[PDB]
Amino acid sequence: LIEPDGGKLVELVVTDFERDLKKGEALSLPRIKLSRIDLEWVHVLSEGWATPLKGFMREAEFLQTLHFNSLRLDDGSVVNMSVPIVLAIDDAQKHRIGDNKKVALFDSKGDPVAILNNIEIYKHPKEERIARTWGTIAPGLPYVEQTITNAGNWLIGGDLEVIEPIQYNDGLDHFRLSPTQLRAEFTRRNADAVFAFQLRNPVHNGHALLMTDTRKRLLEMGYKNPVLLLHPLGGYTKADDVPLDWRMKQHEKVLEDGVLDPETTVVSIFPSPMHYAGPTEVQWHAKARINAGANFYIVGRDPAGMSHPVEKRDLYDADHGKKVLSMAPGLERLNILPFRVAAYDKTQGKMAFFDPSRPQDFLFPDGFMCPGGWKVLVDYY
Amino acid sequence: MLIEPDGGKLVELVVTDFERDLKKGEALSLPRIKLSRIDLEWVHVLSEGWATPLKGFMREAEFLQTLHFNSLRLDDGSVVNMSVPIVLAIDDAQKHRIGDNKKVALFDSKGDPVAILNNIEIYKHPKEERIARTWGTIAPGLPYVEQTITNAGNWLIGGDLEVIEPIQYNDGLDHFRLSPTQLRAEFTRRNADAVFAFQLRNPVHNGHALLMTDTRKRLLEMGYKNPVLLLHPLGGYTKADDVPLDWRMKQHEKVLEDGVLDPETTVVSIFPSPMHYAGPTEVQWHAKARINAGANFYIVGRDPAGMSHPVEKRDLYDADHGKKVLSMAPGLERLNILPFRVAAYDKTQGKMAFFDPSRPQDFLFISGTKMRTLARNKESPPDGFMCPGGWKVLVDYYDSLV
Ligand SMILES: Nc1ncnc2c1ncn2[C@@H]1O[C@H](COP(=O)(O)OS(=O)(=O)O)[C@@H](O)[C@H]1O
Ligand SMILES: Nc1ncnc2c1ncn2[C@@H]1O[C@H](COP(=O)(O)OS(=O)(=O)O)[C@@H](O)[C@H]1O
Repeated sequence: LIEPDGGKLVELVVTDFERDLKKGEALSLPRIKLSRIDLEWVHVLSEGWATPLKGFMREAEFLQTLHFNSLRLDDGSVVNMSVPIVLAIDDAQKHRIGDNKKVALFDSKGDPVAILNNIEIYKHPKEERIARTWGTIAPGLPYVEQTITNAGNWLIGGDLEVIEPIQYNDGLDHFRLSPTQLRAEFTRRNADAVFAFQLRNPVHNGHALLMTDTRKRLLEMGYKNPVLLLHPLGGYTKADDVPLDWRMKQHEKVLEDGVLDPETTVVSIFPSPMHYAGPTEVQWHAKARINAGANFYIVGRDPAGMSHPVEKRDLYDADHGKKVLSMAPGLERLNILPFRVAAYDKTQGKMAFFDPSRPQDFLFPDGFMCPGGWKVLVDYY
Repeated sequence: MLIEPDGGKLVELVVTDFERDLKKGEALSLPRIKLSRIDLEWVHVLSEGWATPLKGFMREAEFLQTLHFNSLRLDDGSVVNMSVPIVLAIDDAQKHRIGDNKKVALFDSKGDPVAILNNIEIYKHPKEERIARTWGTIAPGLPYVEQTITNAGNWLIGGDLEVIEPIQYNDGLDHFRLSPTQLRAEFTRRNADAVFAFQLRNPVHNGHALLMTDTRKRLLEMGYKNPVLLLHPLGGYTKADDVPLDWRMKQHEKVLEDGVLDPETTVVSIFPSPMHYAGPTEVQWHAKARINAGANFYIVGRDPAGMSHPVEKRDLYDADHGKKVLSMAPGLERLNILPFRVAAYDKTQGKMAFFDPSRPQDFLFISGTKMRTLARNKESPPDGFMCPGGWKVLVDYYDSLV
């Protein structure tokens, strides 16, 4: 099975039992209250989705991420790191911490979630951080409006100890498998290959085509036990799009109508918030999937893309995600599976790859989505 | 020995004498692109191996690596620094005229064939995304951007560049335009054991001099017996309100003449790159080109390659980021970075010295605008901020603008 970055998973949840010891130690330190998205990053960090990141990003790590989309290690080593994972902090909170080297991170219930050790506070260069991550500045960037635009002229990083595994209690916690649980589950099936499929949307037959086509390629490649890791992203997503709970139902119906084989598919939820930062973000979608133990990564067109909040176009070129991914630092050992655009073929009755020689044949609808999956979606709506 | 050009060997793109005549003829047959002043500067940069091991104008693959990773991957799987796009933009017409030719000729202004671009590929030119990832911002009034990007074509052409003749301007400064090979040959003649480079775009004041003389001191203390300063003013495109290259050279020559810097242990040469004004991103490029010139030490201060935000007034960049970003940049690890903090005029010592935050009221900051204001007002900066000869050249430059 493919090894995590650095050689081992770096999980940051304290042992059983220092949880009481750490709950108590937290009572003597200053307090920062997490917002919803902060806690999701804590959740991300805890399970080791950003291995070997030892906590919220210090200044040198933040800069490395912005400029190079990578992190250097104790050897000359470079791993992929394409998104700032940062805790923002306002003026009153900075003073309130003063000269403390340990701060405590509390959830909105008022309980101690985590201890941040050996902290450093530094400036929050908002415009530049945004320009370097999204490749634009325009207002209306959903992730930017949350957690960046409005609050925090400082950042605080350091080594993080997470007290208790994060549970949202929304009724979906049984889907949120850790990287090491997924590795427990792939090794459970004697999987000789794991192909991941990142998605933020409901599955249609185009997405299925990419997945079904990947199977045969791996069987034709010699693999006896290929496993599809279907991975809806379940962190923050824009209010517009279809919420996680409905998508999970939709996927349940897709897996039901045989369009995807449940016998060889693991469904799990990726805890990370969505950046909507195109080629920059897709590297992170891939980075995590490596740490989750997937050695093949499916990428289609315009991954993690969206329309420009102002102008009449897409933020990004649709082919760049593929291209950038296939040369991204620390992602070389990952097997990339690039695909072209799938749309509805009118000559045939199904989804098929777009044929530039006969554009008149494609619509962008019977066979476009499995009618079971369309029930969830027509209900929800 | 001197530090290696990265990839191993310098990669020059100038054809040999033998093939020279042949190439011009082959060039006159090809579809042709007329080079802007800045395009020609990049051709110069490419020709002499300043961007070694880059084989010409960037292909789409090389363009993306530059924007996202600030590095190029080599065929052995190693990387080298590459933080600024070196590209060639063309419009719908030019594209259409090129058609399906795989070879195109680059012509100067006016009429002369300067290069052939081989095995070309034309790809989309995403200007906004390009400006954001390179400059850290989008804002009207970024000078390099306004000069070659915002009015440029929606396409880029890359390929293998063959430069027919070594570029000369014949402006009375060609004797200072040393190639990296020529620079390496001069360092070796001096038996230098340490080559410390000072990139600059501005007139030399005594703050810059402090950086350079402290460096020589550190190097001597480290054990080096013949440390050599590469005083290396940038000479390609700069914004027009800046002091032009020819005045800066006269100013630099006065600084060496007054003994502020030592003419015997200094090489003075002009760096032919255009100026990006892109701080932490651009500064990597300033360093990478210097490795290729054989400098194994690189001096860097506060806000390298920076400028004020054009629209609002704060700096474009955090002044400490250049040093940091340089110290961890891919492919620059083998270069010795020599970081400095702010130098400023110390009223209490009557000298340029390193800024002391515990007594900030002691320090005077003198900007280019202030210098121009003083000159108009018939006054001078404090005694010791700039050597008299250098300052005199500047008052003459200010007077010429009248
Ligand atoms: N019509 C399509 N044709 C080919 N690939 C697609 C198509 N739509 C989405 N994809 C790919 O399917 C994967 C999932 O994308 P989405 O769920 O729509 O959003 S994304 O943010 O996760 O990229 C991505 O790899 C994307 O590139
Ligand atoms: N007052 C200063 N104190 C310390 N370093 C400085 C100072 N002014 C400029 N520098 C440094 O001197 C070098 C050249 O500066 P400039 O000529 O103004 O512009 S630059 O584009 O070449 O960086 C850079 O390393 C810069 O950081």
